[PDB]
Amino acid sequence: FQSMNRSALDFRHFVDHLRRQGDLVDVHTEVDANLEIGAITRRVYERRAPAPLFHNIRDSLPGARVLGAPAGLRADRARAHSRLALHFGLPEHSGPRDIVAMLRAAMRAEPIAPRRLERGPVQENVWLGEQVDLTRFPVPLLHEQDGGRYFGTYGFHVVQTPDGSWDSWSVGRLMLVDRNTLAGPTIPTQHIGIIREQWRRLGKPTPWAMALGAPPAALAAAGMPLPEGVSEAGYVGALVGEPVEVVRTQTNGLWVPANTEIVLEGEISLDETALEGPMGEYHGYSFPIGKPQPLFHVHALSFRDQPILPICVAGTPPEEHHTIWGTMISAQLLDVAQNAGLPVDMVWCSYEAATCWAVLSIDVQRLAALGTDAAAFAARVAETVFGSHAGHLVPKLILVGNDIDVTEIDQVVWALATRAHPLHDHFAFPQIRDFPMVPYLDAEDKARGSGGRLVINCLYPEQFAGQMRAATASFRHAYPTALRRRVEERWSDYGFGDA
Amino acid sequence: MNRSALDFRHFVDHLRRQGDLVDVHTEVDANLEIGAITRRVYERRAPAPLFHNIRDSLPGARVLGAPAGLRADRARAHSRLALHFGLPEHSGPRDIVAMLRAAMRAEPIAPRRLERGPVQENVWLGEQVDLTRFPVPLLHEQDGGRYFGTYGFHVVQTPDGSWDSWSVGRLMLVDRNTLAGPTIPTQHIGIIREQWRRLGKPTPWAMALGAPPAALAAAGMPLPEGVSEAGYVGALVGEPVEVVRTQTNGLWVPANTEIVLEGEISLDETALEGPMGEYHGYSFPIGKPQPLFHVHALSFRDQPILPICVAGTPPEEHHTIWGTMISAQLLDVAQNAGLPVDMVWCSYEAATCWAVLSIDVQRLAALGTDAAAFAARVAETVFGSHAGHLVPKLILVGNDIDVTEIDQVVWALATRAHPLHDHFAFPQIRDFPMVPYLDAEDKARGSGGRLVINCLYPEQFAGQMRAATASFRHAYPTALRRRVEERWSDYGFGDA
Ligand SMILES: Cc1cc2nc3c(=O)[nH]c(=O)nc-3n(C[C@H](O)[C@H](O)[C@H](O)COP(=O)(O)O)c2cc1C
Ligand SMILES: Cc1cc2nc3c(=O)[nH]c(=O)nc-3n(C[C@H](O)[C@H](O)[C@H](O)COP(=O)(O)O)c2cc1C
Ligand SMILES: [Mn+2]
Ligand SMILES: [Mn+2]
Ligand code: NA
Ligand code: NA
Repeated sequence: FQSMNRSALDFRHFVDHLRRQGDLVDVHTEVDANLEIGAITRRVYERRAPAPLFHNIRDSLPGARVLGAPAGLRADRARAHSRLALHFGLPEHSGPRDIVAMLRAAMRAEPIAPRRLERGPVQENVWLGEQVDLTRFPVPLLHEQDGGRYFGTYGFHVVQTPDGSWDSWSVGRLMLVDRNTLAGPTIPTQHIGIIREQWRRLGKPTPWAMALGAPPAALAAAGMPLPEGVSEAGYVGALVGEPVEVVRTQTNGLWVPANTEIVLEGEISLDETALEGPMGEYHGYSFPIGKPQPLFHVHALSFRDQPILPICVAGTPPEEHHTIWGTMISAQLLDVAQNAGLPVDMVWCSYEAATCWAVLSIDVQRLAALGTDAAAFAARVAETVFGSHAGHLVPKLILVGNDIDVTEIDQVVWALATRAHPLHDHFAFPQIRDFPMVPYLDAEDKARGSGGRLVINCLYPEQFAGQMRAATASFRHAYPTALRRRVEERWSDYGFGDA
Repeated sequence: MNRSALDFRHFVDHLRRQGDLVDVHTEVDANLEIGAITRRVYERRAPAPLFHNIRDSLPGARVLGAPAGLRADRARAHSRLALHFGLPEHSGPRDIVAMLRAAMRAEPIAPRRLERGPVQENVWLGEQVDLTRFPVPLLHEQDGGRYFGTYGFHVVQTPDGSWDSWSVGRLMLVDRNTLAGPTIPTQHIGIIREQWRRLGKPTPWAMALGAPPAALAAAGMPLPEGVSEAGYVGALVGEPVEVVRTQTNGLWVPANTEIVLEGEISLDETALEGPMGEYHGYSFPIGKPQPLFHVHALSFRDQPILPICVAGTPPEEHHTIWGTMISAQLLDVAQNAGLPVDMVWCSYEAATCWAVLSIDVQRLAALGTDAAAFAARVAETVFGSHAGHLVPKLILVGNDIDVTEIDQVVWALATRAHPLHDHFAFPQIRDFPMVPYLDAEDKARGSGGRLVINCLYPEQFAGQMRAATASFRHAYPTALRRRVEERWSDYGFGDA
């Protein structure tokens, strides 16, 4: 119980804790960062195997390690989310709802500022100027048709508004360009893109750092679409109940977590670019052609002894673009909806849907008082959700009554198949602007910048009057409470035991 | 194992030998308790329960719950279903579909008529008929009555004797020798019975309960009109089904059936039947008048086993049997019509409310068409068939995904269906009347619930694909995939 709480704030301890859970495999065989690491980890995601810690990567800095699947799922269904739950210090049986509830409580708690320290483990090794050689690290080629090797797939950028009011921590990919330059996207609706654009009106480049192997709770928050201007570091402290220990970078004054595995520092160039990508991505596809992206100059880097580089091998679910990102989006969307007065009691970005839809659980004993109907409700939800920072990331919304558990894909499918009426429940919103990464967009959607948004209504019409056409024929809903308890009571005595 | 396909009692014994059967010796109430246990068995994917000690029931009589439920062990999940066809425990949807389709291509093997058989060990005639002596369950709390037949099939015969039809249909208990159940006019029972209404006499009928599992499966299969189920079963298992004559009306039933009911379907007598939890997962509140089935005689084996199906949320036998049979029949219909379809699957999770069509991407381009035209073509062919009429929604997706895996179907629905281009409603095509989302407008018009969801990217109709799949199988060369599989144990995973 103590090991779990230290796991939230210490990546190295997090890894040791995974091993104690039996959720880590120590790979001592020599492995090739050219595709092999990426292949092993992909198979780990899809088999829901323990996270691999790679101890020996060919042609890499001696002692350097790689952690694959830092928040992959486990095969054991009772502990399937334990690796993700451990990012917040939660026990192994924690599930989606437990994680979301804790993420929301931290939103309403006052931030706990980071504790500034003079020294930290991240400073045990410092490479300055000409010592910087990113190619010495075990930088993987993650997919066969990738456009380059990716240094940052599981770290977050650290930048600061010029006025010093807003400390932004955000996860974004960074491709390896040469020994001291990286390149990665800065979509204008993400917070790095906004602050970076705050520096272009000052004639200066953006001072920048990236933390890799950062405190797991800090990494999760960096992958969370918190509202604009909100500092991620204070939300992490509030989430774990104590400040995140930080130190100053070696060359630009930004504060990064003190026990980070690897810290990069430099600046984001104002107009230099390099062809970046393509890369297998969260939607599950590898698109064929890359795009020019801003260059990240690395003036210095520091790392702990025997540094662990965590990676994410993006693709078909479930990987960290779903377990981390989708989870964080779900909790933010729940807060967005409830704050707007919408009758939503849970939101879940089904991992199986590759973070391309969110299922909203509708409190049916609140629906009647709205005096509305499917078409009006869908439009109201669309404006509210899609207009939020978190809701902008997700193109499809499914609305269903809270009689189903929206975290269970089988129940969501049951509701889609049996409740969505083909003529009445398909609400496209072609005027709402799209998130540009949605894989089914066509040339026309990309020219207008909209066309991909959808609300699928699974609320029967009578539910807007507080009624329901039929009861559910299931164990829970087709038998009286006294009989259900008797069956649950005697289950083992009938002869079933644990099955 | 092939014994199991032709012998319900051996099938039960085979399940126990597999470790897939729980013998319940605790006394249980057929009033709701048996249904509640079995419903939980479906949802937990537990072993099939055999109830030996049924309160208030005929001595020696037993009840088999979840005869075709799924198992928690994912490697053997479909073993109980597969054993209906004599297939091994690791058989999956595709193996089952392939075998059901080979059976369509073999010529039928007529049943072998015997004069004696185990089903005749006990005979009740006329006033001996007391259906209430059997462990007739009340399956759901709000059900309209107790159901004797949830896992048996009607046996009727054309007046010409050209067509012996076996069809699964529910039968509610009305009184000690009368039952009532639906005979929807598009089903084959309703067509043959309404051929008898043109004759002056009622429809002679029998129901086999605890029949040979292979016969039960076929009876739950929408084979074309005029096709005799019994001959298809023989072709499926490779040998005739042994059948004997009924004791009182000359209809022929399988010889080792657990329980055989005999009588006739009255022309115009009805009784308020239902409601009952149904395949779509819902219990609607009000019943309907349905034809009365008069039971003049019945026969059963010593210590008879009454199989039951507790309809509701998936997966139960309305999905594992019915859905599977529909999928195989739909694959045949589609391929016979020339559609470029290589697999069809009625996802159990969708409660037999949608069918996923796996599109052979290498044949699509030669059609020179597009999503709208293809969807309309698929709609006409599929919904127009006997099997396709049962399913209101079709999903078309390329065969790069495994359409039997709901996680992959969901990935495709979410990442390939464009909200503006891929939602093809067909409000003019007649509906299957049980579809739960129909409104008053559809039930008065007789149509409005049909839909085709297109998950084929537009470039696929030209034989192209916008992007490769980022997965282990599709993002790495074959040699690396082999090396990772070979050295998996060296890495430290050991069966992970
Ligand atoms: C492993 C992982 C990788 C991610 N990579 C990217 C990325 O490359 N580009 C991007 O725009 N968002 C990416 N995200 C999502 C962002 O981290 C997320 O939207 C976050 O809210 C951004 O922070 P911000 O709200 O301060 O902009 C990733 C998330 C995770 C979990
Ligand atoms: C367990 C089970 C129960 C079924 N119950 C019914 C039913 O009550 N009413 C009905 O119309 N069809 C029911 N069916 C569907 C029929 O068995 C199926 O449509 C079959 O093809 C009918 O035979 P037919 O083609 O000769 O009409 C059931 C199927 C199964 C597997
Ligand atoms: Mn932010
Ligand atoms: Mn038939
Ligand atoms: Na963030
Ligand atoms: Na049939």
